[PDB]
Amino acid sequence: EFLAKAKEDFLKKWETPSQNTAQLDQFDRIKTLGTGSFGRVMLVKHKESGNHYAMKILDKQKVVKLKQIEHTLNEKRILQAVNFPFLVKLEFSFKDNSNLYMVMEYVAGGEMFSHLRRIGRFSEPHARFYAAQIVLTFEYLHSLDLIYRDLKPENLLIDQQGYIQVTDFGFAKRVKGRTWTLCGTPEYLAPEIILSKGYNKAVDWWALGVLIYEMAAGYPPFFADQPIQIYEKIVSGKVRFPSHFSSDLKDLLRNLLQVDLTKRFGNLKNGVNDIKNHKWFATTDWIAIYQRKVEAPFIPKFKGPGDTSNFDDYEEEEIRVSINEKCGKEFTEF
Amino acid sequence: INRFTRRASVCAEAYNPDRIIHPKTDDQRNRLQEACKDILLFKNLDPEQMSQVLDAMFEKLVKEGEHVIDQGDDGDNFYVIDRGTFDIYVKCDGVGRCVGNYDNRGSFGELALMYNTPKAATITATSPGALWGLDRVTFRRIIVKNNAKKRKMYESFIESLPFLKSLEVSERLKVVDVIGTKVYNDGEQIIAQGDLADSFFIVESGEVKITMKVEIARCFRGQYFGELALVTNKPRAASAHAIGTVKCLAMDVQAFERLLGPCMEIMKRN
Ligand SMILES: Nc1ncnc2c1ncn2[C@@H]1O[C@H](COP(=O)(O)OP(=O)(O)O)[C@@H](O)[C@H]1O
Ligand SMILES: [Mg+2]
Ligand SMILES: [Mg+2]
Repeated sequence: EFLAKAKEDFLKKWETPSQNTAQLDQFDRIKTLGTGSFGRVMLVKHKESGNHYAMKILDKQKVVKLKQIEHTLNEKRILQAVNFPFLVKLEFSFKDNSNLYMVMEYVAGGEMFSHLRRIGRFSEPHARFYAAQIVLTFEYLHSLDLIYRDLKPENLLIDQQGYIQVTDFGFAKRVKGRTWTLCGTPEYLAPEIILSKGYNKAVDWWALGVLIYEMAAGYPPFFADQPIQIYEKIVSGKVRFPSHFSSDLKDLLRNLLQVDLTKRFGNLKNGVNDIKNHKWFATTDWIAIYQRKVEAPFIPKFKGPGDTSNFDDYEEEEIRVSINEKCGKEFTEF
Repeated sequence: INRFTRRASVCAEAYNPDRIIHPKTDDQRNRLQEACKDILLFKNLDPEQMSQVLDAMFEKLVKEGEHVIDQGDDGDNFYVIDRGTFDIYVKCDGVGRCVGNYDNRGSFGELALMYNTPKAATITATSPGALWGLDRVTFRRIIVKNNAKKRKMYESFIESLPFLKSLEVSERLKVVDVIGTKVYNDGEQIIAQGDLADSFFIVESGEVKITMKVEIARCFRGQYFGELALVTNKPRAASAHAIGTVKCLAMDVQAFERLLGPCMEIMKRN
């Protein structure tokens, strides 16, 4: 019962979105946290509050040149207009001559990708703790008719509390009918996307399969060095499970990694419950997880405010801002 | 390790559904067609989706030593060889190395049909040849426009069923996602008079003929049948046969119920 409010609290935000709520000179460009295109998340020192944040930088020209304008307003409209424990909180957004900027709550834990490769693989219970969180988020998201469409360890951050934060909404979209864009990450694409069938929520769930398989197995289920070959394997759906998988696990996977939509978990009559109620999730306290009254497997090792020990290092370029507005027409809705 | 390399996202140009014909010889067609059918993006398409795409594939012919495509030089173009011979070489550094051959057959660059991916080798024409290109955007469009059309409205169909009026739209869409196809040929039997009724059909084109042993009914495009299969599994009322060349939609019911529950639970709604 509580939930339905979420919806309204969202619709409100969504039609009348926060617009321009700061400018570059209130933060101190500390360190590059990540490169994209274009690109380059920065840890920043906010001058007054001293509060620390992460600011996604976006060169209007690249986006524009890479036919990515829609995806970008999508990212933002959506992302201010939403609210969840495991969704990254957006503090300010604004623009200038050259760039687009989004300031989110800085998640210091680093990437689950980072951890995974380093560590090797996750214990079922360990993976299960993350998985649980993702399940919930997708639930809340689909409730509002939003798909994420870009699940992967590289897009999942850990907070100091050991919990998860979903990170890159560049593909998130509000879809009521059925949408058509071929995007995501090769290793994580649902067959219906590969094949230009048109789709909605089930693609998110397929992704869920892939993620869990990767967490526990320490690698993804569909693999090759040539992308097409990955795709081929995806579209047949047939996948080996590593020797060391609980029976309860291999089962669940078979139900998420279902090419047959009439069979894929998440897309069925009882929708998402077929999942929460699945046996693997037995030990899972969904009410408790929500509130974060569960204890995290792993705690990121953090030192002091604004530590970036958990992130890789890139070579810092300096932010240039043209004397001339660029692509201003295009990003007005921003 | 480089298991530590991140997996970058990929994305094609968009298109929401809400003319182009390059000419070629009867032969030329069959040849290309059977050159593509084994390719992931082509193994699938219904013969007209297939057909609109041969249509869309343009002719490019080349002077010898012409750079058919250059390594690093872009890709939204996939090419199948019609005629000609070809050298392949890649400059990995540094070293510049002939790799392999193409002798009047073969294709390359289909990944370009999904999202942009810069050719990895340079293809040089050894001698006079010609090939068939296909841009990505032109292709996504053909394929999407189609399913979009050849999906909603399948629907005047699904929602033309008196058994299904009480569905909500999303639920109907769920069914559109998965409903399958069957082409039947004149005289080939569709439904048998005694078989475990497991699915309902809708003539996409042609006509079906239901009979009990003397013709009880005849179905044309738009109309359904074997519908009782939704409410009662009991053995087939009658039999269905193909008058001419008929194409039908086919929905196995177990499948159906997994998605929406028992059909009757739905009728009871309102
Ligand atoms: N709030 C944040 N806190 C800390 N690091 C972040 C945050 N947001 C993004 N990053 C870092 O930036 C990287 C890329 O961000 P992302 O939004 O995925 O950009 P893109 O998808 O364009 O590559 C992430 O992998 C992460 O390491
Ligand atoms: Mg990303
Ligand atoms: Mg992105």
